[PDB]
Formats: sequence, structure tokens, C-alpha cells
Amino acid sequence: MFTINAEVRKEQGKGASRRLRAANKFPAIIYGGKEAPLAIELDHDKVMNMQAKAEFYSEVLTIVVDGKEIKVKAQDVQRHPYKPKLQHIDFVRA
Amino acid sequence: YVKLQVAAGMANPSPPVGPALGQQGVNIMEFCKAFNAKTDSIEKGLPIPVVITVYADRSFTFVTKTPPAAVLLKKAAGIKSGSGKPNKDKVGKISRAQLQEIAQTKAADMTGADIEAMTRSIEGTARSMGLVVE
Amino acid sequence: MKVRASVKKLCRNCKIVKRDGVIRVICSAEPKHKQRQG
Amino acid sequence: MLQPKRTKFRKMHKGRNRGLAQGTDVSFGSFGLKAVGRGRLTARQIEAARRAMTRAVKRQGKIWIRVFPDKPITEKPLAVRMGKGKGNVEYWVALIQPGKVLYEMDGVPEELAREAFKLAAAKLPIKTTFVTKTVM
Amino acid sequence: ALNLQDKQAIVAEVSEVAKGALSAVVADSRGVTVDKMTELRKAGREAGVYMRVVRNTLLRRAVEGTPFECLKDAFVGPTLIAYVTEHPGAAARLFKEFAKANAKFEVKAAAFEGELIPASQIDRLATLPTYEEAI
RNA sequence: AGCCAGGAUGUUGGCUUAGAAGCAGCCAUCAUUUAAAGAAAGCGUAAUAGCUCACUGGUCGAGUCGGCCUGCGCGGAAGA
Ligand SMILES: [Mg+2]
Ligand SMILES: [Mg+2]
Ligand SMILES: [Mg+2]
Ligand SMILES: [Zn+2]
Repeated sequence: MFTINAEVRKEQGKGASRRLRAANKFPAIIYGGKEAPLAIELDHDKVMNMQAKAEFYSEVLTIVVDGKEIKVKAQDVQRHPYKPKLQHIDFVRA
Repeated sequence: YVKLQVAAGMANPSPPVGPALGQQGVNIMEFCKAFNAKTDSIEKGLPIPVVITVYADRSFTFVTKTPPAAVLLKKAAGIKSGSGKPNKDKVGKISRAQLQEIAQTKAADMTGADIEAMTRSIEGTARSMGLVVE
Repeated sequence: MKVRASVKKLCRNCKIVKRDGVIRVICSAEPKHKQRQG
Repeated sequence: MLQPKRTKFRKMHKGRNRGLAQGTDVSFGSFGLKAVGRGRLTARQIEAARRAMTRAVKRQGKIWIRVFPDKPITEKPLAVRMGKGKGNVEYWVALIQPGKVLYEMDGVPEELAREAFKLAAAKLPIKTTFVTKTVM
Repeated sequence: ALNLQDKQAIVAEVSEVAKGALSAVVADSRGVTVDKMTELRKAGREAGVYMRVVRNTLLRRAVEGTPFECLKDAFVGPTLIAYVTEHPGAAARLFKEFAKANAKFEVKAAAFEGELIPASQIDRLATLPTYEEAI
């Protein structure tokens, strides 16, 4: 059972998102259902390792944000053009 | 110390035996008819492997062994030559029984703890030479 | 001695060694395998 | 050797080669050879590399070529001055941007695909890297 | 090499054999070709004796289960165990003439009675008759 | 990692060949006894023999192996 630690993003747009990745973090988004989308930021190495196991893309994951647990599934993923890296992830509330 | 596979009641020839152990210091005629003398009891036309054992004074002893698996399998399949392409071209059939017989002879010569094991080895040969077990 | 830009182990008895700032292949088995980067 | 069978026009502006690649995932095979650098691949290069990887697997499995050299390149020969009309078309290139999967492959063990793609990459004028299929 | 699941299974089996047997003879067997081993195997199967080379670490685990814990110290150096599961002795016998004859390896300590048996004095087991001698 | 020892049986596998025995080439690559030992990784022979590797028991006693993201360097580097 995957557990991902996230903080809500304080900024948005291109500048903020590139600064995240220069800092070994990367943006992501949680949408679905009744609640509003929740823009977040993730630790790159931690999620990189996780998603190298097929289970990630097919299991109910739990994102922890301010000590709250959100149950999600991976929905889309943007990868770097040619490095073993993640640019962004969509999670849909499960 | 040399190892050959010689025809039962036959020995002496130059390209076959002569030169081979002849160039080690071995008395040809002696071994020829001693070999034949003891291999008289073998069935006709069974190629039998002999281990020749020579000592510094050119004198020698030897042990006779059971014929090769390939040989017995050739004879059991009623054929003359193994497949040129084993398991791509099949060239015949030995029953499980024939396997077992050959296995008991070669059992006198195997290292199998059981009939089944020996038989499996003989099967291994039979496979190796494109003979099917039928 | 083979002298070239790309030096490698050519067999299991080849060793890469650096001597005096220069990369080399030394072999204990085949003299032809001996190289110097250059 | 790849070439468009026919085209609307014979000749093409030089143009530029900015941007990241489209078609960055392994979409047909199991493994892929991906461009890490920017540049032009000629039809002869693409061919040389296709041969190499295909020797390497002993024509087993299956191979896909994701790029196609559809850009005509012209040249002026020796001892001709500038102007007097655009040069003659001599060969064809594909424009390559970082991230393009160049070749794909499957039906072979990964170890053999890496070797084959290693041999092929030595024929190409742009750095490349080895990639794999991914769920999503 | 040998995964942990392997070695656990190797122990279990050697231990189960140890429960059924009645006389264990331990020897060095280093420096003997496989043909003379293969020969000793036909002599073990013939005489109903179970033969194994096993890691000294791994044997210590089998032993402890009972009643061979005296043999621990016999597991320094290359080790060959001999389990006479049907009848007692005959292995102790067999190993020594085989030991003497081949002037390679040595023989360490045997064990019967839950008592370690000292290299020299093993001559006890190596002279115990047949079962099948009391008649 | 180093060092000791083993690396066996059918069997010289089948075909081919003057010979082809793990080791020119072609096909097969099973099975046995195994702690382990490929119908053989390389040298070797006219063919054997002979050396060695894979693999395994022993000794030693706490680390060891090599892919990933990255910083700075090294070779590649010859001219009047
Ligand atoms: Mg900007
Ligand atoms: Mg110097
Ligand atoms: Mg070691
Ligand atoms: Zn070398």
C-alpha cells in the first residue's frame, strides 16, 4: 500500500513549477468528485522509486497532506523528454 | 595408458589399432589375440570399448567394458548410423523395454543407483542420436 | 602497444591502470591487448 | 533507404529545429532508442543503424522505425558561385529533437536489445539512450 | 549460490536422516578425486549407508536437534558425514580401509550412543559384527 | 578478494572426417553420481594427452558488487 507525502502548493505557473524541479520536487494535481482540485508538490526521488513498480499505476494509493489522508489512483503522468524523471502527475480521487 | 573401442573377435589392423597404441610401446599381436581371446564370448559385431594399461617396461594389462550406448541403441533401432541431425531428423524406435535391456548391460557399466536412472541416461543417448524411443 | 582514443579490456586478463595520468590496458595473457590511451 | 515516394514540392526552406520531441514513449515494441540530443538524421544513417541492430538480433523479433526522412536537403557543387537559383536536392534528413524515440523493438531479451541498440547508436550523429515501455 | 530457503531445506533433510540413522561417521575427504568417491557411493548404497558432504555451519544446525551435539567440534575443516540408517557400523568399518588404502584424507570422530567417538579408538565400531551375528 | 582441494559417469553424444575424443564444422544438449562439475569458457594435440574456466566443499572473518541523479577534473589534443 503506497503512501505519498505531499504539501499543498503555495504558487502556480511555469516559474514556480520549474523552481520546484530544480529543488528535487515536482508538482502534481488531485481532482475528481465534489471537492476542488488540490495542487500539490512531491518529493521526486521518493515517488520515482515508487512508480517503478507496476502496482503504482493500478492500486489505490494514499496521499498524505497536512496529516489528512486522500485516497487516489494515478491517472496520467508527464515524464521528462529523455531523463529518468517525472515532471507532473494527475491523481483522481478514488 | 590408452582407451580404444575395438570390434569383438577382431584386432591388429594398422589404421584402426596398430599406430594408435603401437606408438606408445605396446606389443601388438599379444594384445590382439588376448583381446580377441577374452572377447570371443561377446555377440558377433558388437563394438566393445577396452582400456589398455601400459607400464614403463612396455608390458600391459587391460579392462573390457560394455559396448557404447550409441552402439547398443544403433543395434536396438536396427539401424547403422545415428541421425546427422538428431531431434531434427528422427531415425527410429526403441521401446521402453529395449532401453531397459541396454540400461542393464550399461548398468553393469553405469553409475545409476536404480534401473530408472540408468534407463534415463540411455534415453539421454537415444535422444542425443535422433533415435526416438517408441 | 596499441595507441588510441578508445582503450578497453579485450579479455578477462586485461586490466585498466592509470600510470602517470595516462590510461592503459595491461594484459597478463595476450601482449596484443596492451594499450595506451593517446 | 528511406525517402518520400512523391512530394508536393521539390525543395524546402532551411527552417529551424527548436523544441522538444513529439512521440517520446515506446508505443509499439518493448524497448526503444531515444534521442537525447538535437539534430539531423540522414537516410543513410538511419539505414546504417537499422542494419546494425538487425544483424545484432539475427533478424529475430521485430523492429520499428519511428522517424522518417522527409526533408530534402540541397547543395551547390564545387566551383559554382553564390546565387543563380537554389541548389539541387542531394539527400533527405529527418529533423530530430530531444526526446524522440527513434527505433523500437520487441520479441528479444532486453540484454540483446541493449546490445543491438548499442551497435546502432554508434552509427548516429546524436547522443541517444535506451528506453523501455511503461504502463501509462 | 544458495538462497536462504535452499539452506533451510538442506538442513531439514540432513536432520530427518539423522533421526532415522543409528551410527554417524565423520571424516575429511579433501584431496580425493570423484571416481574414488563415486566408488565409495556404490559402497554406501550397497551397504545401506547415506553419504553427504555438507557445510560445517549447516551441519551444526542439523546436529543440535539431538543427539550428535558432541560432533560439533568435528566440524572444523572439510567434512563428510556417513549415516548408516539401516544396520549400525559398516560405514565406520568401510571408511577406515578406504582411509588407509588411499592415504589421502584422515577421518575425524565417529558418534554412536550419543557419545563422541575418538579418531583412534573407532576400531570399536569398525569391528562390531553382523546383526545377524548373535545366532 | 586471496589461498587449499575437487571439476566425475553414460561418453570418444550423434553426424562428418584420414582424424574430430568438451574445444574445424553441423545437429542435439539430455541423464546419472553429485558438495559441485557446461555433451564445455579459453589455451593446447595429427587425433588423444596436458593446462585452465564455469560450479562446489574448505580456510579467512566484515564487509562487498555495480547501475541511477548530479558537481569539478583526465585522455582524445600535430604547424611552420
Ligand atoms: Mg519565464
Ligand atoms: Mg614514465
Ligand atoms: Mg572465497
Ligand atoms: Zn587481455
